Amino acid sequence: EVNSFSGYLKLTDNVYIKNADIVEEAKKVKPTVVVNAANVYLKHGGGVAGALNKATNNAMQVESDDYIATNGPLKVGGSCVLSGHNLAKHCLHVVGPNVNKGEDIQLLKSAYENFNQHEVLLAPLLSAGIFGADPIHSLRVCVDTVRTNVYLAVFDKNLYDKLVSSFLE
Repeated sequence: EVNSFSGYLKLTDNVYIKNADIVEEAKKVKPTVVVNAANVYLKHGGGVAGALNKATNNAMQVESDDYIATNGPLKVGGSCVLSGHNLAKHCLHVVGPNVNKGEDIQLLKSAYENFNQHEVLLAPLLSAGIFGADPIHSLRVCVDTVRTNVYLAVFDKNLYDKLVSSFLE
């Protein structure tokens, strides 16, 4: 069945978290929407984007390249909706700020606001990893900003454990 999310920990009325690999979750769950941790040029060579793209056998990148060549880049804090290929009905490509590259952390709020157009989403923690932002902060912005139902996948067990502890303080 679609959107079969299993084994999540409910944080708030609409935010859930699991220590899991987002690619494997997308396969198990068959979600309507998977969120990609995109950059403005939809170049999915690394991070979560690379994992999602590889799981689509490069179909996501081919589609994204054609999109960008005609439609131009996204903005930091922005999004677009493309195909979910084999992983979901839709992929919501969301650009969080890359604070490793000096972008404004305040754009992380705008980034999460993109989730509010979709009733339920499977998602990574925005601006983590190669984007360099503090994950405890990202979870707080998620909780404070997203109103629709978001199921967060965090594969690194140590990070998952610190996030749950932070939420429960």
